[PDB]
Amino acid sequence: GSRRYDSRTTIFSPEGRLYQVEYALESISHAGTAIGIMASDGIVLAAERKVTSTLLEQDTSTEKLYKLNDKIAVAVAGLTADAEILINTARIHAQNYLKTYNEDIPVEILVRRLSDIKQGYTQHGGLRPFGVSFIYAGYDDRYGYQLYTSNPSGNYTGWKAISVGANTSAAQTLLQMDYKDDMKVDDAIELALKTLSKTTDSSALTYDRLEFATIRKGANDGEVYQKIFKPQEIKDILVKTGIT
Amino acid sequence: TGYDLSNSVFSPDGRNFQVEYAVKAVENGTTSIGIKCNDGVVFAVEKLITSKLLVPQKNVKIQVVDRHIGCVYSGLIPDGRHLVNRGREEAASFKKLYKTPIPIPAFADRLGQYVQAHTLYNSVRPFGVSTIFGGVDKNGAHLYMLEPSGSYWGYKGAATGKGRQSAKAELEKLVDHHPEGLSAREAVKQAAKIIYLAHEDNKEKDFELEISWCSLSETNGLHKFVKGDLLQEAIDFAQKEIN
Amino acid sequence: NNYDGDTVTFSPTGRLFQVEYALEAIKQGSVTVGLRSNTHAVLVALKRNADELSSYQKKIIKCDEHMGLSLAGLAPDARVLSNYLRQQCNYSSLVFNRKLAVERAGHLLCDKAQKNTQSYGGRPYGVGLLIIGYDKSGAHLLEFQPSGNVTELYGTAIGARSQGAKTYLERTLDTFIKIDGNPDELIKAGVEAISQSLRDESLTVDNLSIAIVGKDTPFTIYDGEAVAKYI
Amino acid sequence: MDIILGIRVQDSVILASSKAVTRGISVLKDSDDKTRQLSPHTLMSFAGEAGDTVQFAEYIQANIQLYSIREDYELSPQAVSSFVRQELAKSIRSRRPYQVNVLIGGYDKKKNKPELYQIDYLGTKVELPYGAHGYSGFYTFSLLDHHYRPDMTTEEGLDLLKLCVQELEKRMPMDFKGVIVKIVDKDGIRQVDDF
Amino acid sequence: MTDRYSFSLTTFSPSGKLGQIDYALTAVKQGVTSLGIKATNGVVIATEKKSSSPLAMSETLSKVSLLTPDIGAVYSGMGPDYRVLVDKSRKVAHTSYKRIYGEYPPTKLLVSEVAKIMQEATQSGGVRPFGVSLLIAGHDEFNGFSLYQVDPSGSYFPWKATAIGKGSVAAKTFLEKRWNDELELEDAIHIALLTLKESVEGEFNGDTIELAIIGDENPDLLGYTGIPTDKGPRFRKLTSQEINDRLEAL
Amino acid sequence: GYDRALSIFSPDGHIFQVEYALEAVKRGTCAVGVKGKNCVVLGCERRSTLKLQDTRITPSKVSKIDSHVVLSFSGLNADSRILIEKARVEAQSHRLTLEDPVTVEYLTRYVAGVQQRYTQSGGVRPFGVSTLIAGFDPRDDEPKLYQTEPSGIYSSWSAQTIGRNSKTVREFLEKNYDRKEPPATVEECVKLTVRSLLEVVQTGAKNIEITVVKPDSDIVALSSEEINQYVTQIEQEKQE
Amino acid sequence: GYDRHITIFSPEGRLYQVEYAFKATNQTNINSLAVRGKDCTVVISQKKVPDKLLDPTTVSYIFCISRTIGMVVNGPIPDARNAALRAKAEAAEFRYKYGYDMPCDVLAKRMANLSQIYTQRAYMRPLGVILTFVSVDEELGPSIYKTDPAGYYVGYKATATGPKQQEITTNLENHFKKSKIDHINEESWEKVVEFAITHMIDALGTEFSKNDLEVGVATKDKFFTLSAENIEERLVAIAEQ
Amino acid sequence: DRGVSTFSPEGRLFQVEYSLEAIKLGSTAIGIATKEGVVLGVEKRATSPLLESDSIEKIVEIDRHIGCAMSGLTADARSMIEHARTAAVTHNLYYDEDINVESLTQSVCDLALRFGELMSRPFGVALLIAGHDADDGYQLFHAEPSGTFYRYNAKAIGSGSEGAQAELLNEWHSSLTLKEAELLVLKILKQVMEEKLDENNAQLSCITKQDGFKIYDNEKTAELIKELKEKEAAE
Amino acid sequence: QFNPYGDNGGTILGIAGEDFAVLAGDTRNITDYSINSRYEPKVFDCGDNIVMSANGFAADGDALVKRFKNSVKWYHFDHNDKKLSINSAARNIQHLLYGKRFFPYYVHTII
Ligand SMILES: [Cl-]
Ligand SMILES: [Mg+2]
Repeated sequence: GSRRYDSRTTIFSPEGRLYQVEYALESISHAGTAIGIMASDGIVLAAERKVTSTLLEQDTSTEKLYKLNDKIAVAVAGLTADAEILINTARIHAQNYLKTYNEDIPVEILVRRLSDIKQGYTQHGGLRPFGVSFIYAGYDDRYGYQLYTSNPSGNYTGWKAISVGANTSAAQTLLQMDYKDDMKVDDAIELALKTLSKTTDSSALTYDRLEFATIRKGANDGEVYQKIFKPQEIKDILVKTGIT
Repeated sequence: TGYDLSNSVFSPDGRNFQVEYAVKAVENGTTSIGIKCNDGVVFAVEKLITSKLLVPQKNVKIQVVDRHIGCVYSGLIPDGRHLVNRGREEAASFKKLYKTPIPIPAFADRLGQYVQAHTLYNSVRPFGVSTIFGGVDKNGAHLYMLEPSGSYWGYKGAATGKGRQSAKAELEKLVDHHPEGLSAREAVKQAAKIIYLAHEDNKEKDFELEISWCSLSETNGLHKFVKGDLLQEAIDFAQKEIN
Repeated sequence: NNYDGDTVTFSPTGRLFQVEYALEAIKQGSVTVGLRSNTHAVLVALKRNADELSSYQKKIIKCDEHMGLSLAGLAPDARVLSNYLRQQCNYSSLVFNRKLAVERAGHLLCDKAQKNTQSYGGRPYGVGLLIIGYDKSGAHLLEFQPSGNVTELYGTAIGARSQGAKTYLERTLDTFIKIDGNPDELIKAGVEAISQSLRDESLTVDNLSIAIVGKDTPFTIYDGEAVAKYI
Repeated sequence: MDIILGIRVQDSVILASSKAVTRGISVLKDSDDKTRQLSPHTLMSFAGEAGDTVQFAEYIQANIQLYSIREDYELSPQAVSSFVRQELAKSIRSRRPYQVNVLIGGYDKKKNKPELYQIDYLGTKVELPYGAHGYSGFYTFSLLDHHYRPDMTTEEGLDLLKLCVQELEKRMPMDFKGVIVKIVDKDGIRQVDDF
Repeated sequence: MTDRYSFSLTTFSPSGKLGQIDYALTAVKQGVTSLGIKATNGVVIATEKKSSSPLAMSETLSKVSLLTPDIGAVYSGMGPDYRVLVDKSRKVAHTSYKRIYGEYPPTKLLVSEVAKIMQEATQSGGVRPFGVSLLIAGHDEFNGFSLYQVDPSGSYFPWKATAIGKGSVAAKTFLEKRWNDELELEDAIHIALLTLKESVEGEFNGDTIELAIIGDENPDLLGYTGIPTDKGPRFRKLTSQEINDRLEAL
Repeated sequence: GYDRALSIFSPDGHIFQVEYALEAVKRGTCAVGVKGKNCVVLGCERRSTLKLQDTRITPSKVSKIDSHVVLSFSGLNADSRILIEKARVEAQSHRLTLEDPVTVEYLTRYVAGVQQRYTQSGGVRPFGVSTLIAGFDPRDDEPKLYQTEPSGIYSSWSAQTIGRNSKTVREFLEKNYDRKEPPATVEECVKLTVRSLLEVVQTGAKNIEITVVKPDSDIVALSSEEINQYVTQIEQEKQE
Repeated sequence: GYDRHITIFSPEGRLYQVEYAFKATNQTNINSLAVRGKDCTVVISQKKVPDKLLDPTTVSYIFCISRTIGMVVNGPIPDARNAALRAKAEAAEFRYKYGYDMPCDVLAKRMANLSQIYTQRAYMRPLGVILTFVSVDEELGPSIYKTDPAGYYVGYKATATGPKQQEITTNLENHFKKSKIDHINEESWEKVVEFAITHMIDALGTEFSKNDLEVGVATKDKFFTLSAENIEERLVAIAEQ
Repeated sequence: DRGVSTFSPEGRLFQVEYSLEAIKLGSTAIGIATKEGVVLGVEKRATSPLLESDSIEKIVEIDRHIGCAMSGLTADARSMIEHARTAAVTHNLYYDEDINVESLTQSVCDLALRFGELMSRPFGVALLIAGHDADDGYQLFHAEPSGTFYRYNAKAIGSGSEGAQAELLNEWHSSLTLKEAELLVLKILKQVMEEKLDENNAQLSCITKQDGFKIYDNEKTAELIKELKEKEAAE
Repeated sequence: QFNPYGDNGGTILGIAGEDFAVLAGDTRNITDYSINSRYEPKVFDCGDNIVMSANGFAADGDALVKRFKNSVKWYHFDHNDKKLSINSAARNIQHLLYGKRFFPYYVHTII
């Protein structure tokens, strides 16, 4: 019968590893680098677009950075199509929580549920896992500003600063060097860009090959604002830090 | 390669090797025939007497569908029974909805589509039988032969099993020598002869003859078994011809 | 070789190897004999034990007051099939107030075994059965094989070294068929038949298993001291 | 079941609930506690159809306790009330709806404010300074309209509550065998033993 | 019986590649060239009509398809896969949008729904990926004109102009030289015909070329009058005659 | 539905998928459980290749199943969440029907049953997780410590360890733990647990987690400085 | 190499099972041809009855799908009949649901979509057949639409199918180059059938008796097949010219 | 790979035969049937000295008149015991009587072959089911994952089974007392066990008509161990 | 509206002795004021020395007896031809009756 053609996606290796999860991570390591940095007064999300063409429409484009609700955003690394499936699920889960409790969903709860979905694809169903790694950047009134990451294994962890995708080894070393706890948002913006500028496989880092976003309490009095940077705004912030 | 390991897989020729392998099982089985006649059809089959311990006349192989259709087959006997069980369900639902008994061509396609369906998936095995069947309906007499692939045609005479070539040759002579037609009672006698002649290809064990028939005049359009005096008369006719 | 992975696959010569391997399980099983006259039908079964401390595996099963079988091969498969026969015999009684014909019993077993040989996932039954019974057309004996093939016989035997008993019955055919109105003599012929399949071992009191059905005799099984008469 | 009251004061929420359990012409019990603790700072009283009341209360209790263990965090009274309302809102269009009315009294530790929610079996939620279910309201609401002040103490709230029970004991047809009173505040939930 | 293939036929290889998606893209590479160019006041999509036989009527086979009155689609790769995608794309525009909001979906969202369908064929049980890349041109009130590409993986990207299929590499280079942000629709049609002549080998006329635009509203193509807000479809398929007129002043 | 029998017997009588799940446990960070006279202590390793972590929000290694029972683990982290969730739900369900919190033996038996079900169910792989379940039964002062593993077998332990280099720390506990006289106090039990982890860990900084469970739902997690004091005390006594 | 057993992509972007289904098409060794007149659409096919024991009346590869639509198949008869039965059911359901007779081209698309599904879904194999649908459509007039195992379909001015299809194709191509039109400029269907047989004789280079051919004719409001004597009458007309 | 319910060329189910190998790796379990009762005894086999041996539950009650001992992948036995207990209690509910030991065993063995592509694989554990009923008296059954069960006068399963079975062959007779049977299980267990036999690493149990199924205490077993050593030294 | 029940009348009587037991019943079957049969037995030998009657609505009574007779048959198959005790039969019948608690057998049963 059909047994002949089954890849058996949800099994262990003799070493005790999940083949498909390991290979999905190998896929993600070729995707454009995404960096998250958490400051005391906000969070920065920076991401490098995958080898851009000059005729690509840049302003009306969304590849790396997505909005989950008003308080939470994600940076993507891997298959975009796979990520969008998970993003719409996450968006729905957030609205279910709000409908049930009349309160915005705590960041970790959203992250756990999305990570639990990925876990399921590694243990049962016989389907391939989602070839996606997220950086979650969000705020709630319990823990304040929070950075998380999840990967195809369904395992998630919290971070002060973190990178996913390509050159994470080199990127993580640079972040570990210059990061400190009393850091401000504007400093974190500069660190994020400087790190990408050194770890990039491109010749020079330009505005058209970047997506950028901040989550500050920079609105008026005790409330959070999400800023998905426009092309011209990335151009200005790149000049202001002296990269171009 | 490996194209022959799974059912429903096309080979580079455009062939389904699993179906061709099922045909080999049919070729291995005992001989069975079908003869179309003036106003009906006649069926006959070779029953190998494996042992003295087999009860004569009590291992019946020819099967009836509805009250007007006869079915006989060569190959895997259980597979044939499964096909007839389906045939009986198909014929029952036709009569249920449309009142009239199922026509033979209509019935032929019902089996055809069912057998063909068992060549579409790797989760099922093709049928290991060629089935000779037919009967009498509103449009007269019809004889059919169905194969593992789902392929079937109408026939003047039909044969399958280990002695199919011997039987086919003998059938072709009847078609040539009787262009105007063969009678029902004649066809019963000829059927006996052809089974006896086809037994030469399976002559280690001696055998038991079994005949059935549908005829508008002789059996009133219904399927019946040939027994008693009419059976012995046909056996004697066959015995006289081999010598 | 490459065509014995499952039952859904034919070999290049048109063979079903999984069905043939199931047939092989019967040959490993202990011998059992069946024979009938015109008035009665008898089952004789050599039971097998694990060792001297163990009991002897029961070979004969009752299906109705007028029908029952003996098994050879996988016993759990015989339990599944005998249970199905019990239900079918019972359906015939409750719905139609009619004792199930022994011939129809065979037809039903054939069709049940067949479905397992044409579908992916499942497997063939790994047991052979000898069904005896007395119905409206007198005494009957059937031989079931898990290929689906069912055969009505005067006498037969299945299991290891069954060829010895089968040859004896083939010689004795004319004698035992006319043992009418005499249960003990028909059993004696069956006990003598199964004896032709014995090697090194002989028939003891907790080794032999006999069953009988007939004109004025319900299907009843004899074990223990009740079979001491026939040794 | 029958009488359940609630009063929100300056620093606490007070719930009064009748002790009688009647079936037919017999008072089967006169010491029944018609409430469940959902979390350390959230209490729910209930009244309605026999069986349904306790089954529903305990079902909600289990769910809130499960949440507490999972997140290692207490849900706000507002959040619990919204969860309860949705469960009743589902129920009303079910094959057999829960016929249970509830009051949810809780102290929000983040806001440092007491909160009282009244929810009927249809899933109709309202936040109130004082609340009641059943025929009780027909006496107590007008009484509290007159005597209630928003800046009252817990002791003043208990005297205000005594005034309600006295009126109910005077004008209600049925003997409800007094009430069990419980206070919800910053320090949690405690029962007044002498009322 | 029954679909026993409940497991993924597309899986990650040790190198991290998704084989079937890569192979699907290879099938797209073999396919005939198609392209799309975005202008200031419109969008153009075009492709060659590769005829299987001269006896075959190439008019009956439509490579450029209307999805909504303001959205059109063209492809490169396997035609049958494209045909069913158009059927599913048209239906999803109604079920998941128009029947809810009483209006047609914007280009980006319809594209998103098509991408979802193609992604599921990459992960669901017992199926292979679609062997096509789509170019979807469209207009909507709040986003204006837009052009999108959709790949077998389910990934989609917005383009100012692009090409896919056989001679896409050369065609994209040609478009980079000619494209500017001040192009009028007629100029974009002119460039589309120039770009396509490079990839086409045999006959080059209105009968072998299929070309459609997303431009101004067409009241004459609406089919009725009386409702002022309803002004007609922006999608228009250029006729065989209309193409030949522009090939003279080429 | 996906039906494939992934966990199956091999010619030598082994279920490789269950045995390979044990390898995943062997890869996981070390976890240790030691029970004293009036308490149980759960110690856990945290690998130090991860700096720039946020320990406030990062999932803790020891999880509360109820107010009186805790669960630590070694192996796949994502898998452990599924077992913990199920256990937490069953804990509340038991309170609802029996009107009494679960015993530690019952909760262990449930979790072990779930793990077993995944070793002979179609379409699923076994949990790559072994657990240490500890606590005190309702109205009982006798300490309880149980272990589970992917196969589904479970048992009670005076002291036990699981995870990477667990055979080294088990060797330590086997000679250092006296059955006749278990750690009489909380301090003694915590020290023995920290000592055992110091055989394997590396540094006693932010690598060791300690959780102490006492009778009547008295559970508390130790902070960095509190644990560091044990590390400082043990090293000074060692230099002798 | 299991990518050649089921319908998934090979490294070079090919579906080998679909390609091998195309080769099953010619397993019967029969050639078919279809042309359009002014008022009609004619389809002809070779009829080969090798066995003497066969009932020749039951040997047919032309099917009456609906009253208006006819279908000829190139491929094995089991798959041919499978496709025919489904097409009949689809045409009937269409009429019931939408209140008018299913057009030839719409049925072709529907059957092509079904064929496409078999190329994408693994458990279903492709049918090893090429379906040629013919009718006189009430909107589009004389119509020929053809389907294959790949799920491809297109309309035709005329067409041919089988082992010697290419010889027949070019023969027809050269005629339409000469006539300068899309169809057979002829009034009666009888002479359009005569054209079809004549040009098949020229292309294949063989002569035909009455039992060597099989003819289907589509006119307005009915499709019908010709008997042996109807063909014989037609063969006599060709010979006497 | 290959089907789960596949036959070998010798006519045996691969998976069933492989599960029998798993049972051979399991700890020893012995049962002896007498006219005064049926005795069940097992090797506990603790993997480490820190493991509290009294938590090793390899002898188990099904009903008051039926007991059970196991050997092999013991985790697999939990659902078998659960089914047995339910079957026993359910029969009592439907028929107001104790259920026959044979009928109970048959019900358990029906689960055995309910695997394929139902559960994914056979059970990897063998059971010794001992009990008493009014009809057939004291009985001992050996239930395998093949779905087959044999009644035994005495039986050993596990790693030391073939050596212990040969010993039981010589020692068993139809006039054994309960006390004699208790010592005989201890004697044979001590012979096949790796580590030295004592009250902590071995467990005894019995089922009698009068008192029903009882697992022995570590104090009671210890005295039987001491009584056994003295009797062997006495000649 | 369709009424699924009817009253077939009749009456039955059971008495127990020291070493015996009787179960009697009249042989008349009726509907309304008509007689259907003057001899239609409703006390049956069900095997294992158990006699049984289900009086009231005959269709339900015959169905129940039929089911219990069948229950006795399967008790033998499943439990090695063991004799069904009168107390065990009673409990089995309770489950037959209660299985239709929400669409009852309109009968008074005596064994
Ligand atoms: Cl369709
Ligand atoms: Mg209200």
